[PDB]
Amino acid sequence: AYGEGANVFGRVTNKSGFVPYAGDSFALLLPSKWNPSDEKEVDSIVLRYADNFDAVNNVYVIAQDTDKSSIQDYGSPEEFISQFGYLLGRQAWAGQTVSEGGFDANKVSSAALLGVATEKDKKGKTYYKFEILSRTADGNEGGRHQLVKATVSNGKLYLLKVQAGDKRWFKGTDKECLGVLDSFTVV
Amino acid sequence: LFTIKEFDGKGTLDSFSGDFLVPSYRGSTFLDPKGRGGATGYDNAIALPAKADADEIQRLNNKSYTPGKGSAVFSVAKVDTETGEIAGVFESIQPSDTEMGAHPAKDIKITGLWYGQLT
Amino acid sequence: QRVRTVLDMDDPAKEETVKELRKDINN
Amino acid sequence: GLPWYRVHTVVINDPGRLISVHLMHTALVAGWAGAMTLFEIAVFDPSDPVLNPMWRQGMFVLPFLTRLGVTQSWGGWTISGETSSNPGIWSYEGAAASHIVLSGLLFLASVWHWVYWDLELFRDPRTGKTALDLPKIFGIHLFLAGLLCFGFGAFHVTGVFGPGIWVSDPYGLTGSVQPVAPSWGAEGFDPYNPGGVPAHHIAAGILGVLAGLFHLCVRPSIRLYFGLSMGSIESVLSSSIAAVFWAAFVVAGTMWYGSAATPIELFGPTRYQWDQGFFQQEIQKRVAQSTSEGLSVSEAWAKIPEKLAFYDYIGNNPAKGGLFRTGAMNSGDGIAVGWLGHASFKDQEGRELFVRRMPTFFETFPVVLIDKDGVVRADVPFRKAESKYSIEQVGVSVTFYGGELNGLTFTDPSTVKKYARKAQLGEIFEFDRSTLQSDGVFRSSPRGWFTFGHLSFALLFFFGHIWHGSRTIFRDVFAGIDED
Ligand code: CLA
Ligand code: CLA
Ligand code: CLA
Ligand code: CLA
Ligand code: CLA
Ligand code: CLA
Ligand code: CLA
Ligand SMILES: CCCCCCCCCCCCCCCC(=O)OC[C@H](COP(=O)(O)OC[C@@H](O)CO)OC(=O)CCCCCCCCCCCCCCC
Ligand SMILES: CC1=C(/C=C/C(C)=C/C=C/C(C)=C/C=C/C=C(C)/C=C/C=C(C)/C=C/C2=C(C)CCCC2(C)C)C(C)(C)CCC1
Ligand SMILES: CC1=C(/C=C/C(C)=C/C=C/C(C)=C/C=C/C=C(C)/C=C/C=C(C)/C=C/C2=C(C)CCCC2(C)C)C(C)(C)CCC1
Repeated sequence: AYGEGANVFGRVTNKSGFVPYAGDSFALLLPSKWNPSDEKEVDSIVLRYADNFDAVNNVYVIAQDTDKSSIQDYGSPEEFISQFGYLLGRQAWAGQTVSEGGFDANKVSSAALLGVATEKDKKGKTYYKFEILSRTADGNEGGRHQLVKATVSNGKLYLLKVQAGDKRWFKGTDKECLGVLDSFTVV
Repeated sequence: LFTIKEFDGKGTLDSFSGDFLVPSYRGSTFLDPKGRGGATGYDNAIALPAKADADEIQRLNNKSYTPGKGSAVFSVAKVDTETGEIAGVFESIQPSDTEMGAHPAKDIKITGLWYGQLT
Repeated sequence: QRVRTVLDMDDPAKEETVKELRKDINN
Repeated sequence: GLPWYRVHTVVINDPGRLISVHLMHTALVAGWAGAMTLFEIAVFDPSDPVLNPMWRQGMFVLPFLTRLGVTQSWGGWTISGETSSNPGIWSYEGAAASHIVLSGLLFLASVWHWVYWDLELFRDPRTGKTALDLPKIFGIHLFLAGLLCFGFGAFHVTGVFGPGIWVSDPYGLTGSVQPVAPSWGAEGFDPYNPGGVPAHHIAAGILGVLAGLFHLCVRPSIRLYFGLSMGSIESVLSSSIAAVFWAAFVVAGTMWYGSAATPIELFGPTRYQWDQGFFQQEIQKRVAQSTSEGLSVSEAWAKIPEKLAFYDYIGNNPAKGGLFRTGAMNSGDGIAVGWLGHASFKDQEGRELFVRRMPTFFETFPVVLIDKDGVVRADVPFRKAESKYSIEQVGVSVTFYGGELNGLTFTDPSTVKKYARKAQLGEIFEFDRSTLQSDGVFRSSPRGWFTFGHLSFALLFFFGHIWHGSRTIFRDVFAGIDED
C-alpha cells in the first residue's frame, strides 16, 4: 500500500539489450534477457547465465588458479586452447563408429578452430580470443559456437566462454554473444 | 547398405577381387522407437520402470555399430582405349543390417554392371 | 541430531519434503 | 409398455415388493462380501507380512476385515505373522461363511415378501389405500441406527465388549487390533487420532437416538411436508442418494489422504507420504541418530527395518498405477524378497551425492545426482557427446549399507547407472518376477482403487440425486405439460 506512482508517458527505460555485471575482479556485459543459473559444470566457475529461450546459449566466467606470470607464458593461443578441451565435454560413447559421416573414426564430436587472436587492452592486459565451432554426429542446433576470452590476472586464469547455437547464431544471437565477448575486462 | 567404399581389388584385367568396408547401417545418434540409441538415447526401456534388466542386454544395455567387411569381384569388358573408358560386370557379397546388434546379418549377393573412366 | 544436516540431505533427494517446506522463512 | 429403464418402477407403490427387492439386494451384497472374502483367502499369501503384505496382493476386503478385529484364519496363520492355534468362529473364512448364510436367509425372506406382498400392515386404516408413514418410519430407522452406532462405538471399538480396532504406530511398523479409549477433547476431531472413532460413534449414536425419539413423537408441519413431498417415496430416494454420495465423497477423501481408519499396514502408503518425504525423513532421522551416538554407517543402516525401507519406495505409491494395469502390485513389479540396503553415491572428489527422486506425476524421470548444496554433480545423459556430468566423467561409485549388499562398493559405471536408476525410485529392493510373470510396470494400491471407484460412484450418484429430486418435484408434469 506504499504509494508510488506508475510510469505513464515516462519516455523509455534501459533498452540497450545488455546489463553491466561487476563480479570479483572482472566486469562484463550480460544479455538483458538472460537469467542467472546456479549450474557449475566446471568447479572453478564464479558466474553463469543462460538464455530464457534455451540453455544452449550460456556464458560462464572461470576464475581458477594459475602459476604462470602471464597468459603469454602459455606459448601461443593454439597451445593455450589445446589444454582446455574438457570445456568441450567428454565424448561418452565407447563403441567404434565409422558410419557417422565426416567424423574420422570412433568420433561423434569435432571442434573446428575458426580463429585465434590476441587482444591487448588499455590497462596493459592481453587477452586470448577464440572462435570455436563444435559439431556433433546428431549436430544439435547445427553445431554450437564457443567464444573464449581469457587472460591471467593476479595469480589466476580468468576465462570467459560463451556458447550459442548455430541456428541461434543466424537467428541473431551472434550480436549479443559478441557483445558479451568484447566486454570482458578483468584487470 | 549397398557400398563399395575403400575397395582394394587385386587381380587381372579379366577379373580382380578384393574387400571393401561396409559401414553400419545406422549411425550412433540413431534412436530406436523407444528412444534408445548409441551416442544418444535413454540406454534402457524407461516405459518399463521395473523390467529393463539384464535379460534384454542385447536390445538396450548395449548398442553395437561395429563396421563389417564385404567381398567384390569385378570383370572388365568393352574398353574404349581412345577415350580411356572401361565397362564391365561386378559381383559383390555383403552383410545386411544387424539392427544395432539385435539380429544376425544376412548375406546379399549383388550382381550388376559398372563403368569407369581412366585418368 | 543435526536437523540442518538432515534437512540439507533430504533436500537434494526430494525438494517437496515437509522438513524443507516447514519453518524455512527463517532460511 | 414400459421402457427398459423404468421396469423397477413397478414397486414404487408396493411396499411389500419394495421390501422384497431390498431384501434381494441385501442378499446379493452379503453374498458378494462372502464370495470376495473366499476368493481373497484362496489367493492370499500370508507367509511374509513385511515384504508381501495384503496391499501388495490386491486384497480389497481383507483390510476391511482386519480393520475391525478379524485377524486370524482357519488356515492356522495370523495376519500379524504369528500362529493362530484357536482362531474361533470369527476368522476370515468364518466371516465369509456367515455372509454366505446371511445371503441365503435374505434370499428366502425376499421370496416370502415377494409372494406375501398384500399385507394389511401396508394399508392405511383410514382409507384402506396402500401407504407408508414415512416420517414415522424414518424415526424408527434413525432410532435403530443411533442404537447401533452407539453400541458399535461403546462396545466394539473401545474393547469393552468387542475386540477394538486396528491401531498402528505413525510409521506402520507395530500395528495390531487394540481397544481404543475415546477422545472427548478437540483431539477427538483429529482425523489421525484413533480415539476420535469411539467418541464420534458414542456421541452420534446418542444424538441419533434422541433425534429418532423426536421423529417418533413430533409430526412434520404441513408446509415442510408439502415442500419436501414427504408422502412420496421418491423424495426419500433423492435425499438418500444425496446423503449416500456425500458419504462416498467423505470416505474417498479419507481413504486418499489417510486417517486413523485407513492404516497403511492394511491399505498401503498414501501418495502424500512419498510427496512429503514421510518415510524418507523418518529413515534419515533414525540414521542421523545412532551416528551422533557413535555407530558406523554399515550398522545403523542394518538397524533400519526392512518394513520402513519398503514403505520408502515409490512402487508402493498408490498414484503410480494405471486404469488398465490390473491386479496386485506383485503382478506389477514382482514380489519383494529383500532389501538391498541404502545406496550412497560418491564422486572422485569424495563428496556425497544423492539421486533426485522421481515425483509422482512422472512416468519416466531422468537420473540426476545432486550434491549436499543443491548442485547437480552427475547424471545419466541423454546425449552422450559433449556431456559434462556423466557417471564416467564424474567417477561415481556406490556403497550399500544395511541390506543384502552391505559393505559392498561398486565402481563400474554400468552398475552405478543401474543402481542410480533404482535409487530414483527410493529404497532399492530385489524382486521375484518369475513367480507371477510380472510385467515391470507399477500397479495401484487398494486405497487408490477404493478412491477411484467411490469418487466415480459419488459423481454418478450426484446425477442420480438430481434425477430423482427432479422426478419428485416435477412428478405431475412427468408425462408432459398441461397444454392449457
Ligand atoms: C441423521 C440425521 C437426520 C436426518 C437425516 C434428518 C431428517 C429430517 N429432519 Mg431432522 N433432526 C435430527 C437429525 C436428522 N434429521 C437432529 C440431530 C435434530 C435435532 C434434535 C433434528 C431435528 C429436526 C427438526 C426440529 C425437524 C427435523 C425434520 C426433518 C425432516 C425434514 C428435513 C428438512 O427439511 O431438510 C431441509 C431441506 C433440505 C433440502 C436440506 C438439504 C441440505 C443442504 C441444502 C445441503 C447443501 C450442501 C451444500 C453443497 C453446502 C455444503 C457446504 C458444507 C460446509 C456443509 C427429515 C425427515 C423436520 C420434520 O418435519 O420432522 C418432523 C423438523 O421440523 N429435524
Ligand atoms: C468398489 C469396487 C471395487 C474395488 C475398488 C475393487 C478393487 C480391487 N479388486 Mg475387485 N471386485 C469388485 C469390486 C471392487 N474391487 C467386485 C464387485 C467384484 C466381483 C465382480 C470384484 C472382483 C475381483 C476379482 C475377482 C479380482 C479383483 C481384484 C481387485 C484389485 C485389483 C485392481 C482392480 O480392481 O482391477 C482392475 C480394475 C479395473 C481395470 C476396472 C475397470 C474399469 C471400468 C470398470 C471399465 C469401464 C466399463 C467398460 C465399458 C467395460 C467394457 C470392457 C469390455 C470390452 C471387456 C483391487 C484391489 C483382483 C485382485 O487383485 O484380486 C486379489 C482380482 O483378480 N476384484
Ligand atoms: C454394525 C456394527 C458392527 C460391525 C459391522 C461389527 C463387526 C464385527 N464384529 Mg462386532 N460389535 C458391535 C457392532 C459391530 N460389529 C456391537 C454393537 C457389539 C456389542 C454387542 C460388538 C461386539 C463384538 C464382539 C463381542 C465381537 C465382535 C466381532 C466382530 C467381527 C466378526 C463378527 C461379525 O460381525 O461377523 C459377521 C456376522 C454376520 C455377517 C452375521 C451372520 C448371520 C448368521 C449367519 C445368520 C444366523 C444363522 C442361524 C443358523 C440362523 C438360524 C437360527 C436357527 C438355527 C434357530 C466383525 C469384524 C467378533 C470378533 O472379535 O471378531 C474377531 C466378536 O467376538 N463384535
Ligand atoms: C464428542 C464429539 C465427537 C467426536 C470426537 C467426533 C469425531 C469425528 N467426527 Mg463427528 N459427530 C458428532 C460427534 C463427534 N464427532 C455428532 C454428535 C455428530 C452428529 C450426529 C457427528 C457427525 C459427524 C459427521 C457427519 C462427520 C463426523 C466426522 C468426524 C471425524 C472428524 C475428523 C475427520 O476425519 O473428518 C473428515 C471428514 C470431514 C472433514 C467432512 C468434510 C465434508 C465436507 C464439508 C463436504 C464433503 C462432500 C462435498 C459435497 C464435496 C463434494 C466433492 C467436491 C470436490 C465438490 C471424527 C471421527 C466426519 C467423518 O466421519 O469423517 C470420516 C464426518 O463426515 N462427525
Ligand atoms: C449382523 C450383521 C452384520 C455384521 C455385524 C457384519 C460384519 C461385517 N461386514 Mg457386513 N453386511 C451385512 C451384515 C453384517 N455385516 C449385510 C446385511 C450386508 C448387505 C448390505 C453386508 C455387506 C457387507 C459388505 C459389502 C462388506 C461387509 C463387511 C463387513 C466386515 C467389516 C464391516 C465394516 O468395515 O464396516 C464398515 C461399515 C460402515 C462404515 C457403515 C457405516 C454406517 C454409515 C456411516 C451410516 C450412514 C447413514 C446413517 C443412517 C446415519 C446415522 C445418523 C446418526 C445420527 C445415527 C464385518 C465382518 C466388509 C468386508 O470386509 O467384508 C468381507 C464389506 O466389504 N459387509
Ligand atoms: C440406490 C440408488 C438408486 C435406486 C434405488 C434407483 C431407482 C430407480 N431409478 Mg435410478 N439412478 C441412480 C440411483 C438409483 N436409482 C443413479 C446413481 C443414477 C445415475 C447413474 C440414476 C438415474 C436414473 C435415471 C436416469 C432413471 C432412473 C430410474 C429409476 C427407477 C427405475 C430403475 C430401473 O428400472 O432401472 C432398470 C435398469 C436396468 C434394466 C439395467 C441397468 C444396468 C446398468 C446400466 C448396469 C448394471 C448395473 C450393475 C449390475 C449394478 C452395480 C452398480 C451398483 C454398485 C450401483 C427406480 C425408481 C428411471 C426412472 O425414474 O423411471 C421413471 C430413470 O429413467 N435412475
Ligand atoms: C448442483 C448442486 C445441487 C442441485 C442444484 C441440487 C438439487 C436439488 N436438491 Mg440438493 N444437494 C446437493 C446438490 C444439489 N442439489 C448436495 C451437494 C447436497 C448434500 C449431500 C444436497 C442435499 C440435498 C438434500 C438432502 C435434498 C436435496 C433436494 C434437492 C431438490 C430441491 C432443491 C433443494 O433443496 O436444493 C438444496 C439446496 C442447495 C444445494 C443449496 C446449498 C447452499 C449452501 C447452503 C451454501 C453453503 C455455503 C457455505 C458458505 C459453506 C462453504 C463451504 C466451503 C468453505 C468449502 C433439488 C432437485 C431436496 C429435495 O426436496 O429433493 C426432492 C432434499 O431432500 N438436496
Ligand atoms: C450384472 C450384469 C448386468 C448386465 C447389463 C444389462 C444392461 C445392458 C444394456 C443396458 C443399456 C441398453 C441401451 C439400450 C438403448 C435403447 O434402449 O434405445 C434407446 C432408448 C429408447 O428410449 P424410448 O423410451 O424411446 O424406448 C422405448 C422402449 O422401446 C425402450 O425400452 O433411449 C434411451 O434413453 C436409452 C439410452 C439412450 C440411447 C443412446 C445410447 C446408445 C448410443 C450409443 C452410441 C454408439 C456410437 C458411438 C460412435 C462414436
Ligand atoms: C439359498 C440358501 C442358501 C444358500 C446361499 C448361497 C450359496 C448364497 C450365495 C451367493 C453368492 C455367491 C453371491 C455372490 C454374488 C456376487 C454379486 C452380487 C456380484 C457382483 C457384481 C457386480 C455388480 C460387478 C460389476 C462390475 C463389473 C462386472 C466389473 C467392474 C465394474 C463393476 C464393479 C460395475 C443357504 C443354504 C445358506 C440357506 C438356505 C437358502
Ligand atoms: C428370484 C427372486 C427375485 C428376483 C431377484 C433378482 C432379479 C436377482 C438378481 C441378481 C443379479 C442381477 C445378479 C447379478 C450378479 C453378478 C455376478 C454374480 C457377477 C459377476 C462377475 C464376475 C465373477 C467377474 C468375472 C470377471 C472378472 C474377474 C473381472 C471382469 C471380467 C470377468 C468377467 C473375467 C424377486 C426379488 C423378484 C422375488 C424374490 C425371488
